[PDB]
Amino acid sequence: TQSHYGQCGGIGYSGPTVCASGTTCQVLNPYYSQCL
Repeated sequence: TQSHYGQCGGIGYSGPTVCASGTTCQVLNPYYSQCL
């Protein structure tokens, strides 16, 4: 899981991607996705 303002995705990223309830995953760019 990931908490708010948490990088849930993004190239080079190697971690969980499920945003904590209440937030969703927003792909900022092809190398970063923050949960907001």
